[PDB]
Amino acid sequence: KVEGCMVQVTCGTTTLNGLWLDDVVYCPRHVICTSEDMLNPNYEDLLIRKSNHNFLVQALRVIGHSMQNCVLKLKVDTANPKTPKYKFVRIQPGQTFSVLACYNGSPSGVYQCAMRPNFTIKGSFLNGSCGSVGFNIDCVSFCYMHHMELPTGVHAGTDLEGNFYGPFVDRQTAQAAGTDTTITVNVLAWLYAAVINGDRWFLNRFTTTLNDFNLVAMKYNYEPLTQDHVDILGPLSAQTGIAVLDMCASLKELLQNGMNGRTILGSALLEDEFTPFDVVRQCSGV
Amino acid sequence: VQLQESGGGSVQAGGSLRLSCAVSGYTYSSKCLGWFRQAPGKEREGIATIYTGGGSTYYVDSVKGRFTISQDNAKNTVALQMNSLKPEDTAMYYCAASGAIAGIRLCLPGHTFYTYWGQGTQVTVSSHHHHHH
Repeated sequence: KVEGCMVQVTCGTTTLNGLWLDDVVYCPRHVICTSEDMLNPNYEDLLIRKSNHNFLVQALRVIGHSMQNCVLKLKVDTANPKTPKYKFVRIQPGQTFSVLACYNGSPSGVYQCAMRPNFTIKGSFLNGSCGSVGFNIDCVSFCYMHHMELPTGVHAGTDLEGNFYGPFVDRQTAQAAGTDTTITVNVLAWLYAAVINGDRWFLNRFTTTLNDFNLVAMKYNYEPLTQDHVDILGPLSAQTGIAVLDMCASLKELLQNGMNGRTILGSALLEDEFTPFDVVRQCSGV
Repeated sequence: VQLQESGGGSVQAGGSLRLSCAVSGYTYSSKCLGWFRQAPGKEREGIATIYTGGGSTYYVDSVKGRFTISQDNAKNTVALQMNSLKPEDTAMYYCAASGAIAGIRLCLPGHTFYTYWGQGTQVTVSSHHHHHH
């Protein structure tokens, strides 16, 4: 039974399901990646980081790691006792197969599935999870492993040899498509540019914290601010004498109240296309 | 460094005008070029900018798309095509140039970020009519 083979694999922050067959645990190779790495990952170098002790299997100690295309094959010290007789096969779209959805290493349910012509599975059950496997039962013919979640409940996966179905890669951005989140540090840089240009009407008497600001930012679909963003704006804060957190408080008021008919640098909208590099270089000559 | 604008005049609401500015005496390096406008009593405001490096353009919300800023380093001209003009577009229009600046992408629309200025050409968009329906 696939339920007994399902295990939880953790590497650093990332955690997903794995398939435990004999002393090998199969899982998506992107478990070694964080959100920053998933952008466009150097899997060879990121795997050079990871050693056998970095991977954690919960059903266990890994005695070896071998990457085959997009699947990571982890040799473990304890062989799996209830391993079914299995084979690895590759299906085509429109052929039915059963997928056992697991979240945090514990199974949820068994769903009948069929890949669409674009090689994706449309289904909400796989969302929030990663690593669930598909199979046909007669021998257990494993045919599928869930790798990627796409915005509208659309899921991409590989076979058990690690080859993706369709033209998909295990790469993704931190922000989903259609989010359209405003780039906070760019808005702040543009506000500093407005002050250096003489626009002061929006500066208020208040300061704020990262936590308080980020509550507002999430409410209005702005990128939450980090200390790294704060440091980036360092030159502009020093030029104007206005602390970043003070400017954040001005922006918070602008988000909650709007511009109330006024403009900033000639615009009735808060602008986020100017990067701090653009602004710092242009403000330096002033 | 010298700058001279061209192409202003009077037009009816919904009309079109093309401004041109002769960038002269410049080092032919990467620069910020901007089109500014100023109404009587109102402050001067940048409305369209272009970076002669990568050619990225910025427009304020009120004139975006309707106005298109252009560059012609071969003829050393920066242009502003103004379509679907509105009476509130009535102002004196100035072209402006920064000093040399490399490595950036987008030019800010503030007057503080520009060094050389043209003389300014007037654009007048009128709403007068004399016909009934």
